[PDB]
Amino acid sequence: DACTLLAPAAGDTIISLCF
Amino acid sequence: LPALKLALEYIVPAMNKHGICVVDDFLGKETGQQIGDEVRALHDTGKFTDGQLVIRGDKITWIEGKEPGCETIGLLMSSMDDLICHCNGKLGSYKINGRTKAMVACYPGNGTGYVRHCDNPNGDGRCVTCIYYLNKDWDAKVSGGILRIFPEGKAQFADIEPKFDRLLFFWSDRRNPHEVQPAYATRYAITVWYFDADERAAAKV
Ligand SMILES: O=C(O)CNC(=O)C(=O)O
Ligand SMILES: [Mn+2]
Repeated sequence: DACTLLAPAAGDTIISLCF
Repeated sequence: LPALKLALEYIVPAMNKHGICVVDDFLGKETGQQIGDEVRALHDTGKFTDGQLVIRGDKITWIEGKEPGCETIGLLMSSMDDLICHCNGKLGSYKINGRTKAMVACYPGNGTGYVRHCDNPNGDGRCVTCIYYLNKDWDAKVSGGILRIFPEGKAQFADIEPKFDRLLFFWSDRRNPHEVQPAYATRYAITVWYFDADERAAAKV
């Protein structure tokens, strides 16, 4: 596992998609 | 390149088998340039703030595509969305039912970048990363700013140049740890993340 917990902020809202 | 056939014919098999997919010359010279002009137009505004974590040396701004004067960016997002939904069910086992706003990010140069990380380590719902590169005639040898991905199970490296009019797809989870090596030139990119329905439900829990 070469991951890290320094993830880019997913942001503020989520947009509905496809259904 | 037929829009919806490109998906089933290239992006789907590429993503399932190898985990990464690159689509060069996604829209064309004039389209890409209109995007770049709209982006730098946003860049003069000064509404860019420092990038945020869930280290990173970029300044960004979120765009929903419904803003006047960002018509072309919206066109891009509509294309990506049409592709995704058209793929739905075929990409791994994912059933994508959402996405983020678009992240318009700029690296100032000066060697700043993004240290090795993972876009979704904790399972927040993001299952695919899309990045549109619009940096024209980018000479990596002198300009750095390369996106280095370390695929799990593969021994090789994945080095992506931020070429103009380049589209990048890859799994957002731990399968693709990536980093943005120091950038010594202005490096612009537009991102958007796609959410899996079930995992998205898990994050609330
Ligand atoms: O822009 C790139 O090539 C890579 N960017 C990121 O990994 C990010 O914004 O989280
Ligand atoms: Mn990232």
